[PDB]
Amino acid sequence: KPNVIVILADDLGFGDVSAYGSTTIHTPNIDSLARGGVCFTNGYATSATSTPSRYALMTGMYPWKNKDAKILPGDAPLIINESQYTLPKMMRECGYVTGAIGKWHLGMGNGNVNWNETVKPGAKEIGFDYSCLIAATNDRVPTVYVENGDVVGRDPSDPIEVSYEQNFEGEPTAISNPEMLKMQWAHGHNNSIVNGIPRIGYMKGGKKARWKDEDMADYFVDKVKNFITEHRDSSFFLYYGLHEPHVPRAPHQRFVGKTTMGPRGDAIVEADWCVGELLTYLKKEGLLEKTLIIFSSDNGPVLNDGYKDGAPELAGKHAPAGGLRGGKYSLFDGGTHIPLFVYWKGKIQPVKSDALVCQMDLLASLGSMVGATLPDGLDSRNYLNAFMGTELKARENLIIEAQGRLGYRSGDWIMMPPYKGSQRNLTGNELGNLDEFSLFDVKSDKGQKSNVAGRHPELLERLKQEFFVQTDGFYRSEVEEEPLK
Ligand SMILES: O=S(=O)(O)OC[C@H]1O[C@@H](O)[C@H](O)[C@@H](O)[C@H]1O
Ligand SMILES: [Ca+2]
Repeated sequence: KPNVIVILADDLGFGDVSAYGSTTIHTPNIDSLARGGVCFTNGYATSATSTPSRYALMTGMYPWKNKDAKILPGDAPLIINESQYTLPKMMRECGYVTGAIGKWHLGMGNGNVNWNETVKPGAKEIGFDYSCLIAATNDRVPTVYVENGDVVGRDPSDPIEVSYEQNFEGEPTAISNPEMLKMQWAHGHNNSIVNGIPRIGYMKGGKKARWKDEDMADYFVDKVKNFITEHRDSSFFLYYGLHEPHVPRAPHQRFVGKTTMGPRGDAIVEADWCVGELLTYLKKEGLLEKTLIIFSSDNGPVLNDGYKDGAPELAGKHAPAGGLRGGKYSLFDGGTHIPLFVYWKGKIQPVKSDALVCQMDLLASLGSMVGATLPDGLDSRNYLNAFMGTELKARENLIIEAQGRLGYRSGDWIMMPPYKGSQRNLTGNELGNLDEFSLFDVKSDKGQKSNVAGRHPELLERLKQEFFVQTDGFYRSEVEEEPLK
């Protein structure tokens, strides 16, 4: 029973840490988990977007088995059943105090959230004893903190209303009042304005509750330190959802100019500082040697994701997906293949593993560690030994997902079905919409340059058979292209 901390960054690409040898960014605090722990070269989220990757981590279920597991608005209902087995529920029944701090994006309420009372079901009802959260994303209304289902700084004399349907009569928008903007929108992100930054969706009221983006990193770090100190004498499971480098990239003043890459780079150094502050505080509390730390990212990277923040102009030679094709929103490997480090000081011996592992496996793997009785019916597989770096093999195969489109990794091979859709979305990311069943040897062709399906017809038919069996009932040959907000 060590403490367990799952740290998720938000769109942090395979090439957005220096752990794998990048010359174009420096993430020393994050790299210390990688070098001093298990550094996974073949670590995966299930999905190339937030809500589905986070759903798979929390439930141990493939998210494409839930029709609601896609990018959620801030007023979306909770997509996990109140009765369903979850990572925090398991840890709690095995003697842990549970906390979720930072990004949520799994939904809250039952479709008519009153932001002025306790919002249920939420984190509390899926097994987090403590929560202090962003409902959806830092670019989505409501721009407030939700602590155990209550909006921080709410006020009956300035009540909060949210709509993703239309503006509140009388309320300024990015379009009505462009003079109020300190950051320009590039596409979407042109509804309500908060702290000079235009957002997705419309918000009225709660002047007191409205967050300040530049102090968000510090506010969650302080909630994390409060949680650790409150529970230092107990076994705790903390889910720490960093907002960086998700748009808007408005990091604290002290991080501005730390990089050559504008707000995007500066937000990554902000996240690295949060990780450094966590490690420092664990050392201070004397907990480092009894705390298992898992660091990862919900999905692959993106430069321009809706704001004129200089990300494409100032990227220079920086390859955020570190040589992988695509990125956020892509069915190519850069969508799901993310940094993944597992660290336990004095227990795990430093290792670089090529084991095919997925965030979805943490529920069954941690379950094995703490002696859980798992229900039947989870996708989550027990690979505890691979996660501890004791064994260098885990999965033979993994399904990957990009906004409802599915593909297949099996050993050194990726099979992508063909899908009708755009080559790129407005971000410039390649979506992985190909015209034929394609096959990539990712041992030799890391960057998925070449569809070699033609010279491997036997292997292709087999990978198609296995993919159809695992996805039947969920796989859709035609998937609606969801517009960026
Ligand atoms: O990391 S995620 O939460 O999946 O990102 C969600 C994205 O949704 C898109 O509609 C917006 O254009 C992006 O700016 C971003 O907010
Ligand atoms: Ca994300």
